[PDB]
Amino acid sequence: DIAALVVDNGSGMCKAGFAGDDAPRAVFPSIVGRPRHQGVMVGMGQKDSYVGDEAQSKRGILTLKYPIEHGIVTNWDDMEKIWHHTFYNELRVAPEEHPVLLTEAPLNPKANREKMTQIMFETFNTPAMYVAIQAVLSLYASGRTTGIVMDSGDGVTHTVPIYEGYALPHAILRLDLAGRDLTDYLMKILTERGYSFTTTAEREIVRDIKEKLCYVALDFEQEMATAASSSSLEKSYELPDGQVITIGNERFRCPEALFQPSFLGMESCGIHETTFNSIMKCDVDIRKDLYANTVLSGGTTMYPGIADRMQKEITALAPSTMKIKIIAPPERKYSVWIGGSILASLSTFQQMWISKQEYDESGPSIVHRKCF
Amino acid sequence: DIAALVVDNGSGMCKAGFAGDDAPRAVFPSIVGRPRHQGVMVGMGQKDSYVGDEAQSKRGILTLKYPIEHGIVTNWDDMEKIWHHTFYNELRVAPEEHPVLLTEAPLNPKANREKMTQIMFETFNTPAMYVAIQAVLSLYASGRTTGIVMDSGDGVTHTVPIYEGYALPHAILRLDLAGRDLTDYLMKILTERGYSFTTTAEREIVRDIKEKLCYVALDFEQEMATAASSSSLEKSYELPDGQVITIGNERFRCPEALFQPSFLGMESCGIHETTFNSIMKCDVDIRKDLYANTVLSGGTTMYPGIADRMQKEITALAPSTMKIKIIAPPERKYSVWIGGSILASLSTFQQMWISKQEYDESGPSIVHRKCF
Amino acid sequence: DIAALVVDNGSGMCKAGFAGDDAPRAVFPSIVGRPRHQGVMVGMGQKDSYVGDEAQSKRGILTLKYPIEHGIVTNWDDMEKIWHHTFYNELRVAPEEHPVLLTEAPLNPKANREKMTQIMFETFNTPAMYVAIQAVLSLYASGRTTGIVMDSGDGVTHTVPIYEGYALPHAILRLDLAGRDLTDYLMKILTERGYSFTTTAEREIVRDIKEKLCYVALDFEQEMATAASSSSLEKSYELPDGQVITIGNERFRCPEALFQPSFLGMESCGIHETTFNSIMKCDVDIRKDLYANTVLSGGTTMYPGIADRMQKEITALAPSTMKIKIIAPPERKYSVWIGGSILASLSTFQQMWISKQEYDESGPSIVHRKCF
Amino acid sequence: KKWPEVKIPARIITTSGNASVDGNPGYRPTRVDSNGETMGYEMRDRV
Amino acid sequence: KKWPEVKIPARIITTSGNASVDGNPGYRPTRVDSNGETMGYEMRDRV
Amino acid sequence: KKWPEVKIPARIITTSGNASVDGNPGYRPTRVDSNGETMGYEMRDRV
Ligand SMILES: Nc1ncnc2c1ncn2[C@@H]1O[C@H](COP(=O)(O)OP(=O)(O)NP(=O)(O)O)[C@@H](O)[C@H]1O
Ligand SMILES: Nc1ncnc2c1ncn2[C@@H]1O[C@H](COP(=O)(O)OP(=O)(O)NP(=O)(O)O)[C@@H](O)[C@H]1O
Ligand SMILES: Nc1ncnc2c1ncn2[C@@H]1O[C@H](COP(=O)(O)OP(=O)(O)NP(=O)(O)O)[C@@H](O)[C@H]1O
Ligand SMILES: [Mg+2]
Ligand SMILES: [Mg+2]
Ligand SMILES: [Mg+2]
Repeated sequence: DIAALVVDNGSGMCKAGFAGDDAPRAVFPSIVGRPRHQGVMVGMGQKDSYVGDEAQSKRGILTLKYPIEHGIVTNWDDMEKIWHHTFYNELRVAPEEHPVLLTEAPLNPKANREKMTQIMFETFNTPAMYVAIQAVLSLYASGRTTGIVMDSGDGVTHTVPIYEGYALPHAILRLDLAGRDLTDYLMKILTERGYSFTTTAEREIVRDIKEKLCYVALDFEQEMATAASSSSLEKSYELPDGQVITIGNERFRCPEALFQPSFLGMESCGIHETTFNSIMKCDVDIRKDLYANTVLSGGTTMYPGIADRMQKEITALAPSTMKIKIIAPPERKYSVWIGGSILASLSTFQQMWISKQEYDESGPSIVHRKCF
Repeated sequence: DIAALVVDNGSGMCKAGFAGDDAPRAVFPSIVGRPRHQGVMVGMGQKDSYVGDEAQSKRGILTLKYPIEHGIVTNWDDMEKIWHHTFYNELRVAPEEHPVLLTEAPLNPKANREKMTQIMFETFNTPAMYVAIQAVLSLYASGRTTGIVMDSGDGVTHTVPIYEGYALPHAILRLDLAGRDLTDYLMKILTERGYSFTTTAEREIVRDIKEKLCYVALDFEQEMATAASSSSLEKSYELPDGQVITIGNERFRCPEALFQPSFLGMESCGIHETTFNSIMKCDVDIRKDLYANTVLSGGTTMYPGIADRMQKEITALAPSTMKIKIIAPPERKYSVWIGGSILASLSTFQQMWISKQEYDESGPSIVHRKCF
Repeated sequence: DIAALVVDNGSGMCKAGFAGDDAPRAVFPSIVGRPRHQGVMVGMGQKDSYVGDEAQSKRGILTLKYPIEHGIVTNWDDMEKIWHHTFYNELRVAPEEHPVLLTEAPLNPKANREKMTQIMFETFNTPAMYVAIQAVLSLYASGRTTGIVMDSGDGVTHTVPIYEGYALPHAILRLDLAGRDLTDYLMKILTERGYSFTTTAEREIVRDIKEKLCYVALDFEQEMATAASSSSLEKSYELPDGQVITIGNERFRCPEALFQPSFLGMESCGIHETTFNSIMKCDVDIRKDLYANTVLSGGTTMYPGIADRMQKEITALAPSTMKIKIIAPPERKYSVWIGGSILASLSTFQQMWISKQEYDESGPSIVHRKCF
Repeated sequence: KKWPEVKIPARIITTSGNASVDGNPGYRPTRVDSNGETMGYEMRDRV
Repeated sequence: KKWPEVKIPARIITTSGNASVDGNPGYRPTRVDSNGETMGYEMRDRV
Repeated sequence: KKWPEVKIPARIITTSGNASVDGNPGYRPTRVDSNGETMGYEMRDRV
């Protein structure tokens, strides 16, 4: 085989490339869009469906739908379109001659992984395939073998503790709270100023606002009190049509739902307490090393000040002797893909692929005894 | 203080009266009109603006303006005229000795409520005031503490789930689709028969046509097929000048935009699907009681057969074992006002008013921590 | 004094009644719940706290809290609410004129007994009080003075070997593995089929699923192979909102954590090996009688087929000439309370009560030298 | 007592929602701009 | 070789977790039912 | 008579045993420390 492909196809963003590369060759949203208006002009080369960046470019006349929700594929018909775009339009490669390494969140339904295997082997005819946990790959990118990875993508937040190469599955925790929920929450709270973004294209607009302007407060009540003097924290954003909106305390109420899920009406603990609970569920002798190597990954962990806030909240929970250290590499977005490209290029990993011979022998259920 | 006033200032209608009454004493459209032609008769008692029913009577020579659009005041200079008419002309009361309970849709801009408070305290000098959610009051008029209220007025549609006294704000949904949009859509589709209503007075004429003849089909496609052999479903309506128009399949294509917003070019879900989503966004254990206590309120839900259609659609969405019950009181047009009158006369509510002493020391922003 | 009371305050369930009765008069979960939502209706009698069955009924709007974890009280403020409900609301009795026989698991922290004594004597003013070991009481219900009691409840599993009237404290073993851990494990393994029960009320839903459908396989690997042909072992369960789930091999993988604690990541041996170790830690001459009188008790031991599995494993460990008998009454769920009621009504037990005079002259530490 | 004034923000016209410029024929949808940035629209009474 | 098919189970809508019916405006949450029992929901592409 | 008070010790979270911080979602596991050293945890009622 020529080389292996790595497809970190998360809930919100598809990140594809080749093993051995230090950056994904193609990054585009996991979006399939179809026109919602009357096509009057004959010819024009119109399409019944648009995928990825093409859907974003013409999202005004399009209804955008995410095939993945909460790390779980809800519509496999659009997932096949997403993967076909990834292979033949973005990477411009034939899957028939490249092993493919996929990513999945832990505690996912087992049928979701099985259909991944089935589609990779029977529709794209990949010579080999593997499914790895997103947070495990982030540890490969960091170069560590010990530490807890707090991965926050677009649909799923999950923490996986690892100590010298041994993962503790009983301590793995999962929160269905991520960038998509924060985008919806920002859409909700922006109505306090009269902004009424409702459509899916306006959902992308609000996602852009969130990525550009939302930030994590070190002290939420202090930042609220400072924002009561509403001239300093306020920022302007220009809509695609030219109208300018102003955002204020919403900028830090925007990520605060990660640390106070009760803002979303949810009962679960914040991401800081999730990591602390995951560390406490591990062995006593290994918690000290988990505190010093708490690694952040995923697109949602890119908020400014999220590392300092995670540091602050954890040291107030953990015993005062421990040296709480939060590692937030600038490549936090692509940490999963970099780890996947490292793993797929390892010499010791080449016998861990699910071979097409093994798929013929065992079927889609092979993935449960071969993968994590 | 003598008694408390209740004013259901919706987008299209103003409904005012005294607390403890079982029906509003004054009901008139929330319309401010000004003449659009040359006055030539000297004297005659001419005046620069007309409000409410007087504007409707003189609407031929008048340009009719709705100060409220989508439950939000767009021109306060005319909303103040609406309130002045309501107090000094319709109710014939002095506001300086009556607490006033107003209504507002959820997810409104916060400044809209603040100016309500400021105007009520600084221009009408009311001893106390309060702002309540429209759908919350509709549950009061239903004699219930558990159920989801689907309120449809002239400007907004909103669903508020409540279970044994506690509302779920994260599950509250809002649609900017209501009777005004349906009136404009009926104006649009009536042009297929050559009827060309364009002016604001003709907008009122089309609103009357909609209120008298539009109705909800139980099966839209079957009703379209029945109306294809056009004999029976056609009805005659007489314009105020004596010319009579005939309306056919438009009668049920008229409310169908509520259940198929794509008729208006909108991407949002129908009123049936929004209610189902609002129920499903609540806790699992309370959904069963919300299904059996789905309450319809507001003037837009007054279409004949809307309750049967809502029961039919929700039954197809909800699990088969749930008993879907749609409660549509005959007086549900005034359900918000009745709930406001019940609430304003409750003994325990008398310490929840925003007092004049409280507004003096805290200003308009007091309304946010008092009302909701 | 009128009569003695017996209160079996376990980790998850409270069983209260009068001494001499053959069944607890009041049984309700040991739960304190508080509303986690807004609350918009005035009046309605909205209490800020709910206890027992009322909290379970209203759990859709409440955050459910267990004041007891692993048989140890973690929050005494809610434990006092549990006891107040037990006395005044469930039993409808005045504690000032009834002795109270409490229960506790062995190897508990000594301060846990002391605060029980302090609360019973200072806040409830009980004339007398006692704290008996749960497994010792279970032997009373069996009508035996010899045998080893395997007691598993919601938070604690413990074995107490008892020869003729004499306990062997050095042979008493304890596992912090019980019904709550099994409920959490079932919650985590149901995600393989896509079920995502996360809230505290959904924890009770999963507990109901566990109580109705989980069972102990006689041969785990053979039953897994049988469930591989997935048509026969699957069962349907209807959620409170009408959606029905399907559970298959999880039905017997659910209780298997009792016999293979490594399923939970625990290093400890199974309950079968715990009993065998407890028997082997006793004198050689008494092991023969402990094998023939292995009493099974507690609500966790109510899984179908658990007695047959316990017999199967212990026969494999014990010498072949021993006649292993697993004594599982139909009332294992109430064996502790029945034994407590028997003990509290014995004439010879009347001088073993901690008198209010003894508490006055000795303090809470009287419980260590008087009880056990 | 008199508090200074509640300033209602300029309306932002989305594809569909809270505000539209076509809703009221009697109101002129005047543009509101501070500095060079156009903050939105407000409905004056001229048309 | 070709194995028959991986059948994706119907999604169970809990209070907060893996699935929701409001997530995708482009997907209609059609009810899945076998016998008289509602197995859950799946996202058809019509709305 | 009244005796001063029974002070329940702070809970020590071992690998597996008497106490865990994840057991009750309704309780916040506040750190208990004296002389600057952590003695354990206690379950306050806020979360
Ligand atoms: N600068 C940013 N600030 C805040 N949020 C961001 C930023 N960049 C990306 N995000 C969020 O992160 C998402 C993408 O992160 P990514 O790591 O690609 O998620 P994923 O892997 O697609 N999802 P999952 O499978 O659930 O891990 C975006 O859609 C946003 O929600
Ligand atoms: N019989 C009817 N059939 C159909 N539609 C009707 C009928 N009567 C009234 N309507 C519609 O309902 C509107 C009045 O409803 P109402 O409950 O007074 O709305 P509102 O409270 O003014 N507005 P909102 O702010 O959305 O609550 C009318 O203007 C029509 O659009
Ligand atoms: N029929 C059943 N099948 C399976 N598990 C059950 C059944 N009935 C009860 N349980 C479990 O047992 C628990 C109750 O047992 P119980 O003996 O009342 O515990 P407790 O006395 O409250 N706690 P402990 O301090 O450990 O004795 C439930 O909450 C379930 O976890
Ligand atoms: Mg990811
Ligand atoms: Mg209304
Ligand atoms: Mg018990």
